[PDB]
Amino acid sequence: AYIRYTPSQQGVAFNSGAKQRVIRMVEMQKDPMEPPR
Amino acid sequence: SYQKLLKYYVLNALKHRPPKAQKKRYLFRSFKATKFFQSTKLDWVEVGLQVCRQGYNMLNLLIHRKNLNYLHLDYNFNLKPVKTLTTKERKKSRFGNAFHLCREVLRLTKLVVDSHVQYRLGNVDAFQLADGLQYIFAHVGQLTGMYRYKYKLMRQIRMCKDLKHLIYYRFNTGPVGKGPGCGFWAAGWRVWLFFMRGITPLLERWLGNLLAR
Amino acid sequence: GYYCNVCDCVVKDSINFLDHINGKKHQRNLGMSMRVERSTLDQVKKRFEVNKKKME
Amino acid sequence: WEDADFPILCQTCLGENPYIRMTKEKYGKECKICARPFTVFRWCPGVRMRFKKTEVCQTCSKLKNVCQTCLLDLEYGLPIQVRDAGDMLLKLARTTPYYKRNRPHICSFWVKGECKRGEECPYRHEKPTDPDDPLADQNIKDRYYGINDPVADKLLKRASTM
Amino acid sequence: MANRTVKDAHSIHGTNPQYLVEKIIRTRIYESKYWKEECFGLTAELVVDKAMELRFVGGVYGGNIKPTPFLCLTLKMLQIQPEKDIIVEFIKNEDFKYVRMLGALYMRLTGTAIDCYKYLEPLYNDYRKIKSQNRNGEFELMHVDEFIDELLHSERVCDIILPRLQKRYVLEEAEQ
RNA sequence: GUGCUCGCUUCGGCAGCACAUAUACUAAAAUUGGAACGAUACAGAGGGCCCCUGCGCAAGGAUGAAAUUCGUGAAGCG
RNA sequence: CUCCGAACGGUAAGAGCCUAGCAUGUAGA
Ligand SMILES: O=P(O)(O)O[C@H]1[C@H](OP(=O)(O)O)[C@H](OP(=O)(O)O)[C@H](OP(=O)(O)O)[C@@H](OP(=O)(O)O)[C@H]1OP(=O)(O)O
Repeated sequence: AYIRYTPSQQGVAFNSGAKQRVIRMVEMQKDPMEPPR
Repeated sequence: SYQKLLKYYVLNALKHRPPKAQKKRYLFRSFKATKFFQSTKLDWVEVGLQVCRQGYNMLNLLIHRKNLNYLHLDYNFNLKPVKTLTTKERKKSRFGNAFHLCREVLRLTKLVVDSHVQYRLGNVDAFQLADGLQYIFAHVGQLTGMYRYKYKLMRQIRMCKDLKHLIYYRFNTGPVGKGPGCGFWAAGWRVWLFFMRGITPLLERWLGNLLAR
Repeated sequence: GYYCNVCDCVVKDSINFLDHINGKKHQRNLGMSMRVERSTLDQVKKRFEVNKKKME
Repeated sequence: WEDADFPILCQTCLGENPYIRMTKEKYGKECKICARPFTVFRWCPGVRMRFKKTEVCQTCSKLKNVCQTCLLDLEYGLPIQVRDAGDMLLKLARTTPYYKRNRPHICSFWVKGECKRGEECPYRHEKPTDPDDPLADQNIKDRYYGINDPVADKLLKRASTM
Repeated sequence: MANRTVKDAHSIHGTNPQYLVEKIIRTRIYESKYWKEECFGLTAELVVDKAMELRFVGGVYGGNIKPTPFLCLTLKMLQIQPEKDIIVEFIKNEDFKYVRMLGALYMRLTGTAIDCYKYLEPLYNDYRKIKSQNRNGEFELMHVDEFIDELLHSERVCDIILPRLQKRYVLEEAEQ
């Protein structure tokens, strides 16, 4: 006014060794010159 | 004039309660920490012309987005028409609230910057420069379009009026008694600096409210 | 007043009709006439030939 | 109006790399098919991939059983039209999902003729596939709903030829 | 359509490709009798034909701002944005006068100050007459020196505002 | 790229050591389609929601969507 | 005896014809 996620969907041979697929999650910088989009 | 100056001084003396609060809130210190700001060293006249061009391009794109191809800001921050539209266009150009005041402020800023650009570009370059700044603050009293958006401005303009006779009757004494004394902006520019520092947040709020729409 | 047979429209003011065929979407549909700048030699032939036709 | 924690993504949309790097953005980009603010996060599926993002929002995709950025499926890998009209899907699907989706789309400066970036084009230097087949012409909203797919009829007739 | 040049134009650094003239004056240039004809397209060649057939050199006339065909043709060539070779060809033409006048005026509006002195200086020798339209409609015959002098030294010799050429002393101290 | 091995060993080289460890709304691009209360011709006025000007949830203008009598069923009492 | 103000409360509403500065950058085969 990191994350570890087991892909329980498809893991057989996608991504050879589709073991648990860890990732990195950052946030993107918001410039303070942008009106309401 | 002396009475008005003493009046402002005393009324400032009363409303002076010890300021201690806000936990040291700073601006333009977190902006430099993000990737949306970069520091450099550039001459003052260059920064002034840059700010003037940036403000003009910001207002021009506001007018462009607003689907008004029949108006033009004229590069001296004086909004001028094109074809005299009067079917329903004149009802779509009744700003009067913040566009007016932002226009006045940027007109004053670009005018000071142009007065200083003429110096480096071959103006009189003598005391004439200070005389120019003096009569520029005088015209900000009168010539500028400040009156409309806010009327309380007249108060400080009255100071800028009274303050005038604080200098000329101390400057135009002795041999120099008639001609236009150039004087200083030691008190005028001071007043307008305190003024703009005080009204930064109002225009921040108004720009936010208007950009929301 | 003025009459456009391509659009079959009646143009009233002379200026109103002048500002249709020059910009008509239907007339433009009869061919894109975006004029590209000719070569530097192309602008010389028009200058030379006119010097020999108008004057001479 | 719609924040989350982790995206409901595919197994091919994530990429052929066990460690990728996401970048959450609270309230970005306005969901394609319901027009609602949601939480856009992009990543790089692999080396020389397309820097894939997130289109279709959490409730948009969770309700209709579909991934947040390709609208195929989390369970099978078929479109949302084949998996509705049509079981047959299990022999129709595929394992080892081709990474021909995660690749850069065609450099238009090359199609015009002067791609100035040379060998350094981060886009892709192939010939623009001919326009004529309706697999040049699908969109998002007709895809996401069952109504009118260019793909789903062409794969649904693969289901009764042979 | 009078928005873009053809499809892409090297924007003059001053204001914009088409906006080197004031917005009011260009907006007036469009809606006009002389614009209604010849606006169908004029890329490189027909411009020469339209230029040699207009023996006026002026800007605005009448209470209602009425553009001369000289001024409207300057704006038309400005929208066309011809290459520098064609402009040097117009600047080198001695037979047709007002063509050379337009070439000089355009090279002044769009061009480098070094190039301005390099191409407009040798146009400071012709002692011939040139007709012009005053603001009240009445014409006047002046010298070509007056034109190029107001163009290179003075500001707004016509209705157009000039893009602030340097003083010649700075360039004489730094360059040729 | 930079500094060093009492290195193979010259001041040509080879081998090793150490510092430096992942940017990129990727593309200068590619098509796709739209709107003035704008001039011009014509006659010349009997409760809230959707918009616009707008800084104030200041202010100012507009088209579009209540009760009587009788029969029946059930609970419960002598 | 030099202190000088701006916006709204304002331009009837209309059927036929016509012209245009602006905007997306993607999913997928
Ligand atoms: O005419 P006066 O009542 O005697 O006062 C004038 C007048 O100041 P004010 O009208 O505001 O009181 C001038 O300003 P202008 O309004 O005429 O522009 C000012 O000159 P500055 O603009 O430089 O301030 C200066 O007059 P001068 O030109 O002689 O310096 C001044 O006082 P004096 O006339 O007594 O000097």
